[PDB]
Amino acid sequence: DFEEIPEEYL
Amino acid sequence: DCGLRPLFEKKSLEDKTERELLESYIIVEGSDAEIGMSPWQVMLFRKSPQELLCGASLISDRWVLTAAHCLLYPPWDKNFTENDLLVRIGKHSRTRYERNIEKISMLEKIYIHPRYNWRENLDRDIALMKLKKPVAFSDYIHPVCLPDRETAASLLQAGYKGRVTGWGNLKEGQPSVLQVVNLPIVERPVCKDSTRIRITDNMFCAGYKPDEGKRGDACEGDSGGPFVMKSPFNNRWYQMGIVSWGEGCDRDGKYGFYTHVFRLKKWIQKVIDQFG
Ligand SMILES: CCCCNc1cc(C)nc2nc(Nc3cc(Cl)ccc3C)nn12
Repeated sequence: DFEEIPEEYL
Repeated sequence: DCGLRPLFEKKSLEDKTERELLESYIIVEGSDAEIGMSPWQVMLFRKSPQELLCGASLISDRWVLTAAHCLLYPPWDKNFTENDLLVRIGKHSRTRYERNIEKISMLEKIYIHPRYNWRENLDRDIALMKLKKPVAFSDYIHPVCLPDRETAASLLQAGYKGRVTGWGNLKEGQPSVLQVVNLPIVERPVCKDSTRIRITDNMFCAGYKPDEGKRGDACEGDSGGPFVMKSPFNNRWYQMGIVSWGEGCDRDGKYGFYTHVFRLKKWIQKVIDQFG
């Protein structure tokens, strides 16, 4: 249930 | 400037349980942490699927300390590399992207102790992680100190209490926010007599005896996290251990085992100055 982290880090 | 928290020591404010630690210098059953109470706490986050891997700690603007078994453990086919992970610093909430507060960093290189013993008892369960670029410190991000021989000698004693933090399991549901618990260091003999596992000098155990009434322990998800103590000499926080392993969580007659950070400091220095 983790919140989407910015794609800039992925 | 390590070990002095922006929201506490630097403002001369005490957190609600540090007095318990100082008074002894003669996560299961823990409580919610206060904001900025452990600015060195790091979360190891897996990219795909998005998930919490382990705890870790910030020891400088470029390095993170954690347990080797969080990255490499052949028995469960666990073998992560730089690009499989993300390091999240300055957090409080386990699942939310705390915008404007936390910092997410990429890894440049992972260093596992050459003699880490995953085959038998997790001896030398320690690893360093070099971030791609320095993290800027703030009210919620600040490194913890590594012990010097003297500090280690006077604080690492049976009866003395340390503090463990983590987002791991609350029972052998996960917490909403960082949890904290203060535990007493246990005499080597008692540690040895509580398990079948061969215990080495690079470990120490902590927890309350079944008769002491109080309880608490680390659990799955907490591994790699810091066991810290506050020095009564210079008021700074020092990381004395790394959450390593335990047989179950908060079981009576059982204790958590931690990697003895000072015993491996030579390797830590070696890796740091030889690589940045
Ligand atoms: C030497 C074998 C120990 C078996 N228990 C294990 C095995 C492995 C691989 N990883 C493990 N991580 C943990 N977490 C942990 C740490 C403490 Cl401080 C207390 C209770 C637990 C849960 N326990 N644990």
